[PDB]
Amino acid sequence: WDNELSGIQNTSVSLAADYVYMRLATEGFVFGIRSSVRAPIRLCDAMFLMCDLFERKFHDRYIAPLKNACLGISAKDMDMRMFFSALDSVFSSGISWSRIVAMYAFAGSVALACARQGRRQTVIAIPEWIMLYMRRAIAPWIHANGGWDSFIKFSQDVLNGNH
Ligand SMILES: [Cl-]
Ligand SMILES: [Cl-]
Ligand SMILES: [Cl-]
Repeated sequence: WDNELSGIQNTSVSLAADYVYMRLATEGFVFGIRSSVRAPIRLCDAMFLMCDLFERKFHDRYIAPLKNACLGISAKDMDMRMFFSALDSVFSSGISWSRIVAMYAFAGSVALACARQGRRQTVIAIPEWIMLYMRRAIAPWIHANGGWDSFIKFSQDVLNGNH
């Protein structure tokens, strides 16, 4: 059954795969998992560029809280439970497009840390971590706040206003 929530979920995990492998490539880890861009191109562009902007210009507001939640966990021990707990530590106070960008950016950070430790099977699972995490609260929030199209408009506004 194709319904709007399952559609949002399919888009979220396609996007998570694109973003994780793109982020890895920016540091020279070229996994070659994908044959093509999996999410819609405009959305893939939007998430990659928003994550980059947040890493460069909004790191301590959006990304540091997730990293700090994981302080003292080695890359060898990073797992989906850690990932969920860190995300919970922010989303417990609310959901926003900026916090969703932070979740994807942080998944990239975790992927990079695992790739540097050679934990290949963990890296390739991180897109599923995002998909599974979003089922309980993020996915219905996205549905109620305009779908991924609303993220595109948000991203266009933010990216057009930063230079
Ligand atoms: Cl529907
Ligand atoms: Cl790839
Ligand atoms: Cl809200």
